[PDB]
Amino acid sequence: GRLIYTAGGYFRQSLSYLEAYNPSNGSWLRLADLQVPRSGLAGCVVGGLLYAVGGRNNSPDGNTDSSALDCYNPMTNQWSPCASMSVPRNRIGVGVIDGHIYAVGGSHGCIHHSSVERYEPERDEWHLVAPMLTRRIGVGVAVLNRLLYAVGGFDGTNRLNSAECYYPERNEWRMITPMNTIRSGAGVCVLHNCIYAAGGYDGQDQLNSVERYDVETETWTFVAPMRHHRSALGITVHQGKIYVLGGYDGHTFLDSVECYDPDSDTWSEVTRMTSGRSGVGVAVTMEPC
Ligand SMILES: Cc1cc2oc(C)nc2c(=O)o1
Repeated sequence: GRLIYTAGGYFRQSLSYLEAYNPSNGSWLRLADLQVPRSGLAGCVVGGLLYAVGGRNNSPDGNTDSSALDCYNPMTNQWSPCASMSVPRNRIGVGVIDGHIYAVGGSHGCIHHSSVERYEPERDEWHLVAPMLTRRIGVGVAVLNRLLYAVGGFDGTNRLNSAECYYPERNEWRMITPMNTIRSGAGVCVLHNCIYAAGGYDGQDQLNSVERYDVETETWTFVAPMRHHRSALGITVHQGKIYVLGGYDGHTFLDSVECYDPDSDTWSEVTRMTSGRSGVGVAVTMEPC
């Protein structure tokens, strides 16, 4: 569609914000709050509905990992509960294939999931599928050519440079070439024939580096670094450009939104979020009403 939606996030505590940015005019619009605050969630879109998946409510009243799937209809500006996942998944990644949502990895307390499940909107049902070969929280996920990729994250002990691919017709995961950089909480998306991994945390520092995996050549190549180091950034693609939203730079919860032009191999600032935050869910769909 036409707007970049950012849902939830973290600053001091987990947030309920839903706001939409319009690249055509620079404008932000505040929309209906999530029913439950959450950070470390993912967003995605199916049939012009926006979905918020997993996360955790870090609050003064306590900390609750989320198994929730919630449905936002832009035509009505209302959130509806959808069926919950088998398990809470904080710092989750999601991918959409053929109108179905895959929920990948994430944590529940000290449990670091390798498990994966798939939601079918027409049935309002989740079903488990084959688990990843590695436990991954803070995992990045993207879809290219109807294959699902899980990239980086943290396995409970080490931050990971590894990545793997799920072949739905085989219900099977296989390792791909590892990244050149260890990354937990990177932004992962697809542009053209490449899976991009932007930023994240290597166990030491927040990263500004960006690298991309060419599915044909099976190699990762660095492109230009972002203007800001960031972990727990939101990422999405809007009209052939990658947008990265917020995150944490080791000092500040960023309001910076940056945009990547792959033809010039340059990042630039495009706007600021209305407030700095990390761990947001991001997706693109039609403008409301
Ligand atoms: C994902 C992640 C973990 C983390 O732990 C610490 C101590 N800092 C960070 C960060 O920026 O990002």
